[PDB]
Amino acid sequence: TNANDLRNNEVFFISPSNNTNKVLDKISQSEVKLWNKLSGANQKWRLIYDTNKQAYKIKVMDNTSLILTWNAPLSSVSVKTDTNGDNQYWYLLQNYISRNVIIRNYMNPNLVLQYNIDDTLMVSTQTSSSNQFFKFSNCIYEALNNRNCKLQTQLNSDRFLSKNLNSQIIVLWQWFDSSRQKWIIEYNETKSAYTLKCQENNRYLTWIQNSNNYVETYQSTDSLIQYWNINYLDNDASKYILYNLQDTNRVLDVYNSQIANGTHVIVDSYHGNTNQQWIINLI
Ligand SMILES: CC(=O)N[C@@H]1[C@@H](O)[C@@H](O)[C@@H](CO)O[C@H]1O
Repeated sequence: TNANDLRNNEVFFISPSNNTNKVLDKISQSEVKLWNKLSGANQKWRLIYDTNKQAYKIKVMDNTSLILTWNAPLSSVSVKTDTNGDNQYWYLLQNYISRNVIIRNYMNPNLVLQYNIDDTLMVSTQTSSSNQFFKFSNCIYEALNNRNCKLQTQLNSDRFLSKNLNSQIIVLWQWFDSSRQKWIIEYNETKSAYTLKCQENNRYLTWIQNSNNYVETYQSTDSLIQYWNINYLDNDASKYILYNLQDTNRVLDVYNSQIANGTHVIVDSYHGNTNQQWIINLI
């Protein structure tokens, strides 16, 4: 799959190459360690690419906004407040075939991240050894791919993404365990984004581009209007935003933040308010 590629603004588990069941874990306000995978937000990391530097910040997703930091001149690493220090940027360089990634410090590219036998991390000069190789797993792909899901608006604990009765228009409706409100989320390798298929009619969540900008269930198409970048909120891994591939500045949105059964769901410019936030759970 290409779902685990080192994309800007994607969120990952970062594992030692020798153990996919251990992940980089922010255990305290400053310390990181490899730990058994638990999928808490303190084990999730957002990549933020700096084009000028051709290097990334690696930000924990537990709400603290702290970033992976080499404690120069020492050999230790920590999470610290982002002060845009050169020691807070990392080159992420991938072996295309093995999928292993080297995490090399920007301030001193002689130094790479290394995991130790005792699960601690440090920086070190480069060897040929597996203790300096990491694998990246996209969190959302791991959790949601090929799963039957419900999508609740942040606006109301009992309002869900639902195909309307006797229409293709997609609306908010209270839960009644309907196949109209159940969506199979499937990653499409060609578009590098997701489709969401309504269980009731086997048609897909799709931006219908006219003055209304409603989403409807629509037949399978190659057009970008049917594909969605599902991401966590910038600093909250408990909520999602769905950006449409036809215009990635536009997102799945509840019309006028209304909560009434039948309220139109639309595609609208991103602003990040609660009517654009979705709680996705497995059925
Ligand atoms: C904060 C908020 O609700 N903004 C909504 C916007 O997201 C979109 O739904 C639009 C539809 O025309 O109406 C606005 O009031």
